[PDB]
Amino acid sequence: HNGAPHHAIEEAESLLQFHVATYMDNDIAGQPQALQKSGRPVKSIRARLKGKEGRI
Amino acid sequence: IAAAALQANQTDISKSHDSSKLLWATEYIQKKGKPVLVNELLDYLSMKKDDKVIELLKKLDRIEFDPKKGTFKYLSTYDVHSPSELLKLLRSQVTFKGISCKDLKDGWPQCDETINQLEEDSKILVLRTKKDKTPRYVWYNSGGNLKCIDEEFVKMWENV
Amino acid sequence: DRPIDDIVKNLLKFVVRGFYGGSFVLVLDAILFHSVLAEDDLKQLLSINKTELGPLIARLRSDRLISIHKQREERVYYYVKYPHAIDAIKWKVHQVVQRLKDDLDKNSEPNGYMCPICLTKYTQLEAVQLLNFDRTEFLCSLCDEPLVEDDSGKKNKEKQDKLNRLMDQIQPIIDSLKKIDDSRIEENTFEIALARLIPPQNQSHAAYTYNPKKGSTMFRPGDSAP
Amino acid sequence: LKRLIEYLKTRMKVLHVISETPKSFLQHLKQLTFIERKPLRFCSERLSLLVRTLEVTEVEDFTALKDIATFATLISTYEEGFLLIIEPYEIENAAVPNPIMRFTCLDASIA
Amino acid sequence: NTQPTIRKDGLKLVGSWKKDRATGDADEPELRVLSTEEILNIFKHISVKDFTSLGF
Amino acid sequence: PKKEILDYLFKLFDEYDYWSLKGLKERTRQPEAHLKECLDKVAT
Repeated sequence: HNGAPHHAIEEAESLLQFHVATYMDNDIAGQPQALQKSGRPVKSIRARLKGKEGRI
Repeated sequence: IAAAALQANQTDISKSHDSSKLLWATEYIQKKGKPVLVNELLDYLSMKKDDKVIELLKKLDRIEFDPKKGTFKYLSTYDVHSPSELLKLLRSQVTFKGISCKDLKDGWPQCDETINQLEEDSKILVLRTKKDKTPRYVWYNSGGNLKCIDEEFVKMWENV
Repeated sequence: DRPIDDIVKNLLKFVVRGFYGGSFVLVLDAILFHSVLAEDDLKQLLSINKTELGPLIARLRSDRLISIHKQREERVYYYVKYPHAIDAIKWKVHQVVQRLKDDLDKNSEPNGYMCPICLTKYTQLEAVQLLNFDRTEFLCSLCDEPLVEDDSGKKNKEKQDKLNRLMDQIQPIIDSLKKIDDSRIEENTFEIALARLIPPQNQSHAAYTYNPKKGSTMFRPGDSAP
Repeated sequence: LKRLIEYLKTRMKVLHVISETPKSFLQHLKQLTFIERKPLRFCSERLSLLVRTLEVTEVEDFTALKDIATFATLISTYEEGFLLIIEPYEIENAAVPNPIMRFTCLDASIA
Repeated sequence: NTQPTIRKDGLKLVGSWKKDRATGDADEPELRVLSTEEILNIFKHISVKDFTSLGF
Repeated sequence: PKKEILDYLFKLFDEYDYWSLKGLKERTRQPEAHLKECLDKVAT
């Protein structure tokens, strides 16, 4: 909305795509890991619904 | 006693550099709005004949030499002291470069005031600061009304 | 050039003059008085900051008005696509007309009712079943509190008056659109605006030349026609 | 004369080719400003007398106004058999379009 | 027009329009980020029978 | 000390064209606000 210098905006929208993807699942091809504090990784939906009492 | 101290501290104008004498002469010219004769100079600095100082003063752009009587006067950049002249200058703008108000204060001591009433008249295109409404680089009002439509209608066009 | 094109220029001018901020007015007046601009020359001419330049350029993107140009001599240039601007204005005025007409049609109908506790909107037909056992107050399902009628039925004439006054203001724009429909729609290019180059400065480092590379085989969005 | 030059400047900055009558030019003149045909005829005499009285012998800056007074007395005397042409291209094959107003003598029997 | 050669990369997509339309072979591709807006619009411009063919 | 330092700074630009503002400090060793006003009247 304000003055975009056309460098931060691209990496920022990439960060939006990154976080919605990470919330969507965190078992992606491992270029990121994307945890949240503390050291335990943030547990996403494939982790919620995987094998071994993953909800199913 | 104060006059004695001033006379003791009165430095002779035969300085190390002539530029100090020139600056004092331009200060004394600027502080008087009227043209002044050569005798004012000869009384001001200890210099009598038409010297290199007087010749370079004649060659100076801000100083008008008078073939009539020898009156020397300051020359301002903006020769506008009326809103009509200001509007005609704004109409005669060949480029859209803004024009400063400090050199309009040169020549016209109450010029920012008239700028304020003409902006109140919607006669200009002003640029103003946010610390205060500041007379700055301005442009001719080729527009319609500056204060045209009210803020609620503006806000609902923003909603649009 | 075309007197109808001059009418278009004055039309855009009046649109920004009466319907946008003074900074927008100055920017668009500068770029019509002159031609396509490098940002540095404009910053020289207005003695402004990129922080101030930002939101203006952003909102002019948002209304689909200024056609930017990017080419290296990288040098930033700005112009306006005429059919893009015309159709954007056309969609804007049609959306204004339809939105204000439907808002006026809704606001001509009476209010409904307001519950001060839960602070929510209610309608008259929804309040038909909100009558209590004795038809005295309009009972609330949650708060068990009386419902009081809103103040928008007298806003019917206010929306009507706003529509009529805005229609009177845009009536020169409507007439200009009529004359445009009489005339022929023409499409701008960066090079077309280059053909009408009005020199702002004398030391512009960004050369105002359109110089595509050999084998410029790309078709780019916002830069081609069907 | 200064506001006449103002009118000439604001009529100078046209965009396309216009071929108007002296009558049309005078009518737009009286519409915009308040400059009249008889002063436009008398301007040449007025300027000549002003130069003679003023003793301004360095007329190097002053020689151009002869053209304006010439054109004004011409167009304020002649209206038929003559046309005023206005073009945006003083040089058609130029880097920048210099505009131009052109006057046309159409009948050679007059002189 | 051509279809650019599309390389999967990270969390986005790029394409290189070879497109070879000059007098020579003109092998000169531009690597431009595939904007989700343009994929969305070009998807919005597909036929329903093309959806049926494409199993949508 | 307005008048003397004006001739002194006239010597300084005569000594070197782009004289340092930090180097201007020791050549004056005077009030800098007085120095800042005097610098603005002639050059940079």
